[PDB]
Amino acid sequence: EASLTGAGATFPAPVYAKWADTYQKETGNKVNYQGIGSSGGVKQIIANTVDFGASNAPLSDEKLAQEGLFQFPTVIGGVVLAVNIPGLKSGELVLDGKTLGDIYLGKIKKWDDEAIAKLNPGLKLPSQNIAVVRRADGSGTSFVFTSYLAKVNEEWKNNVGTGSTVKWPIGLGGKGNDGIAAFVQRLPGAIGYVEYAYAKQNNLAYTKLISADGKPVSPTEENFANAAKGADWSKTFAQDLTNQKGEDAWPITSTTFILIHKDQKKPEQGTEVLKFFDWAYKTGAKQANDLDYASLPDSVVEQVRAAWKTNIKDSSGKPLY
Ligand SMILES: O=P([O-])(O)O
Repeated sequence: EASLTGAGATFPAPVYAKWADTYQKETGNKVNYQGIGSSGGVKQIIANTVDFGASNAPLSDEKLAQEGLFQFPTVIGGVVLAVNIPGLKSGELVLDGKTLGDIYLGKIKKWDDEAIAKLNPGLKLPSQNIAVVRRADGSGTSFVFTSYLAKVNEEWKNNVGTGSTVKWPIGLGGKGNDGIAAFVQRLPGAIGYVEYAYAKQNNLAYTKLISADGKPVSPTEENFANAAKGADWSKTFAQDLTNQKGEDAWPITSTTFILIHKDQKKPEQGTEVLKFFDWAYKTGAKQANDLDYASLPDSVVEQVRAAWKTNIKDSSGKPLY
């Protein structure tokens, strides 16, 4: 039995926690995962203070090479807009990218603003003031989110751009996905981006978004998987899944990566890390699904296994898988 430590992204925290828990029940191995945001997860794996790092934002091949890291995807989730609009229930408000962008730019200030009303014909929006919530900490969820907004709102692209941290035009800061969920819950008029599980687990109402193809879609597990149907994984794991074309493709979708050193100094920790993720691919699909994360197609996991053999070694050049 081994004791492993991981750290990083809160985006997959719910599933990683479940996997760890079940893994310890079934094998005795203990995986201690710390959700500190993707930014911290990357700083940590590089500082060698954990056995594996987790970031929703991929590292470039060059940067991976410069640090001696290897990254691989685990699950596919989706970022939803959680809201607290006295009167409205979940799934009923509809927004489109441009508008979502203007709300985060501080251009739209009330729920019954023309722009929103035009998008929700039958809705009776209250004239509540919108309280914008964004991440206070360095976030891979903030990266997927700002990557999507840059694609759908020109002013957002030119003035604040994309990033794990950016200069937010407006909004209160919340720490971690859980931080943002707690804020929306305590603030009438609140809107904040969170990975889907956090909205659902906390009974927070969310909106539908307009797909790249122009149709309103609900955030669900299968729609997260839809956004990924056209992803050419054979080309690379670092797949951008935001605003993808296709029927029922949720627009703010993202996979999430695990970062490990190619030259394993503590080969016993390395091996156990791989064994844990292998068990997760082989058996944790149900647990992921229960949590509304879409599993990666088998072809991709086979690619990940092949890569492990190819890239992960002890200092003797001996493969750990
Ligand atoms: O998953 P996050 O914590 O990096 O946003």
